[PDB]
Amino acid sequence: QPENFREVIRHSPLVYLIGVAGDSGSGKSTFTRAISDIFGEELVSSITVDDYHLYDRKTRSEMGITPLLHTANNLKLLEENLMDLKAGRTIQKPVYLGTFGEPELFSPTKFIIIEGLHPYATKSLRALYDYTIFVDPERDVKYDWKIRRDNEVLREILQREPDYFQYVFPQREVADAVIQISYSSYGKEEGEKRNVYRVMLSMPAQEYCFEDIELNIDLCDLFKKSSHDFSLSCISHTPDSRNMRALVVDGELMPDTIHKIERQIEFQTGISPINIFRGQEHITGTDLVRLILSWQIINGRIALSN
Amino acid sequence: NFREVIRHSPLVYLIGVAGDSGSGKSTFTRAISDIFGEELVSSITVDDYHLYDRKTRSEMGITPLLHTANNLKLLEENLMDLKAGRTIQKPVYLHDHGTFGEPELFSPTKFIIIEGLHPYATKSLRALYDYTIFVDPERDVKYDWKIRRDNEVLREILQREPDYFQYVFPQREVADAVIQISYSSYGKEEGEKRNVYRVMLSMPAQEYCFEDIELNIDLCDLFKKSSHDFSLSCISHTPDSRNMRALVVDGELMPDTIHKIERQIEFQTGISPINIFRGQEHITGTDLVRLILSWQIINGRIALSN
Repeated sequence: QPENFREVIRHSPLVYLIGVAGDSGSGKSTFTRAISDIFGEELVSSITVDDYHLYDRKTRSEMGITPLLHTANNLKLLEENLMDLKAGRTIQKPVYLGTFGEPELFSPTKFIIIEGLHPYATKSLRALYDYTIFVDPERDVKYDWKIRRDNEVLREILQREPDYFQYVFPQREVADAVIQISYSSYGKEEGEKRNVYRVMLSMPAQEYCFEDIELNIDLCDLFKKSSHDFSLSCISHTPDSRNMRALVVDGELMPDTIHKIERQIEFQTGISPINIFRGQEHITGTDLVRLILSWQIINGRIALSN
Repeated sequence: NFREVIRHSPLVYLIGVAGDSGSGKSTFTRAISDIFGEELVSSITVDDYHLYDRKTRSEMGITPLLHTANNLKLLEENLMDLKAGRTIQKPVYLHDHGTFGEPELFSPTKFIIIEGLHPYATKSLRALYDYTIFVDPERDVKYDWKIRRDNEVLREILQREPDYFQYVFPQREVADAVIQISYSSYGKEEGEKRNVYRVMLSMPAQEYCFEDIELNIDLCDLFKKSSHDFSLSCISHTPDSRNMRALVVDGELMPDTIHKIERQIEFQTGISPINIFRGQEHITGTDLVRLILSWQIINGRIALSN
């Protein structure tokens, strides 16, 4: 008999912890939102590791200390809070805003997303997570998104890079999913123009598949003129001394390629519609990786009931 | 429904397959017949129309790729007769040593495949076909299936290249489907070892889809350690200065990725099962492309009866 996500979590008080790590301006929140939208406000609540800064915006500047350092964050208090949450206990947690705010009384939900620079920077913190994601875009893409927001700021970037590699980058080595967005081999311009990027999803050996989850490509449609280009591939690679398989999507696909995937995810979460969260005319690599990631969480939650 | 369309229709569907010697035509022709069945499909090799045998051609220092070395005018006469539904008497060339054989009687079938060096080498001949295919493998690939396949070959290859470009290559521009094979972006040894090559199928403006034909890629399996590498992409290139779109397949796909496509072909042809005709453990770019073209033929036959 097929298994059901909602069946698995109703009978259990188990708190599923999800970590989302990455450098600032790394596009972390686009994935945090994705998980929330897809799973709903009742199942999901999140926390940002920023709430655990030891120093405030002001003092840090005077100390010339950057937030990328571990000793610049209350990682001991975070681990303390997370362990309590897992046990289902309510917690009183700090709150950042550019300064400290009134502490909060945060209470558990079936799914909690811990998003920040060091969600699982230590072995102790790592061992608490049931699912970890690391967002690692290419340098040129990431800094562009920075200018698009903020040369005028070229020092900040290069200045903090060594800290990022020393204190944030390691988490990449122990993440259940690693996402790297780069420029499409169809042009950098397609990046902000149509949000078409060459996205890659890297994951360790798949230990379990609770159900078929298929992408349906019509082999007659792609021959029609006006048909948009796309590339989908999967090849083995060995990042950070570890074996992984990388799914690489590029270009755009017709919405009909993911109708079943969306329907199957909706039925499972009982949250719909979710087609409102992606493009109406064409589906991109980021969109597809968002659904795969989301399905990987359901899968992983069901694998856990077993 | 395919089977019933060819029911009350004396019409003869003429399929042409051109390409240099040792390019896989013969094995592509065989795949089609396996899918449409021996009762519906019949075939002819244009080689039966050589005017000079192997011994003679050596003396002359001539190559069989010349139009003047072939009785193309007879082939055309035979084809027109065949299309009208009349039995013909045609020549036979025994490749055992390169000698002429005894003439044969060939009576029309509703599907006739004409595979050879010059199936439609003349504007006149092209006019008779309903669907034309050009197999165009890369040089090292094309020669491999020869120099190691069978130094007569060496010297004969040097001697043919010019004639190829002059008497065979022109057909590629007027073909409905162009198939290009080159060494896989993976093991260039896998071509001989697992029939894994990088295959590209180009066709002009795609309009009219008898029905949906979709490839079902499972997005969980591909992350399984035992999963094989593959890539699927669709671009728009312009060989011979014309607008075509190309499906590029490389690597291996699981068999169930094409289970529905197979069942849909089996349903229309009445011939089954057809999984005996392709990898039993893995699908190659070549297995898939054969399925697609046999499906384009059906689609072409249903279209023609509209």
